[PDB]
Amino acid sequence: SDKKDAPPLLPSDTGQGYRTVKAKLGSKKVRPWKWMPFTNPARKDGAMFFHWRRAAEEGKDYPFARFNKTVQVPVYSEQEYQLYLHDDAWTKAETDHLFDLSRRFDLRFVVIHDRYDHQQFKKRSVEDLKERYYHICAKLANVRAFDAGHERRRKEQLERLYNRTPEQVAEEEYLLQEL
Amino acid sequence: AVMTAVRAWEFWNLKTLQEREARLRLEQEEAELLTYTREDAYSMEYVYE
Repeated sequence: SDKKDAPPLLPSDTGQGYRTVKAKLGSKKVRPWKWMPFTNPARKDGAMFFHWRRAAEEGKDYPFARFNKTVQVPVYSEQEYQLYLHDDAWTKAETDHLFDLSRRFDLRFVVIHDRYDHQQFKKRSVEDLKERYYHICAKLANVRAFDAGHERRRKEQLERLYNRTPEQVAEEEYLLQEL
Repeated sequence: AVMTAVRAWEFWNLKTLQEREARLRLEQEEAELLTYTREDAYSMEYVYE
């Protein structure tokens, strides 16, 4: 945002005094703007909203539709789960719930786990979901044809380092640099 | 009397000068620049270099 500094500088035409630009403005006229209804092609349901546009671009298209990209999701209903997307600890219900939720939260694993329903299904950590998603993607790749454990070691190493009591933090960090 | 008037005028001039300088500083306080020109806005105008 800012750090409490001078105000922004904005474009202006009527610097000087509209005696300079009297001619440059009088000789031209504006393109007629209109409040026009539009429907974004990115909308699965064809709802319509208003906004200001030039009345020569009316109803053309919504430039932000190109931001509507989505990441893929695997598919299985009756037999692909048993044949290819096999599992022995996760039910079809839990896998489908996790997959729909991952689409909800666009494979943002942390908030995915945050939502992961702990009372419709048994508890588990983020890296379990991450590695299971990797496994399902690998299986899909095979039919359609770095290490989670070290990440757990990560979480525990950071937890130990930070939970370290302040005096030990200072002493060890001294010991850290001395050698 | 002329010496007294000259000294009093010197002090009055000094005070008026200090007051004018204070007013000039107060003027400087406000952000002197708020906008710029259009040909100096959409034509890249400069390179960090």
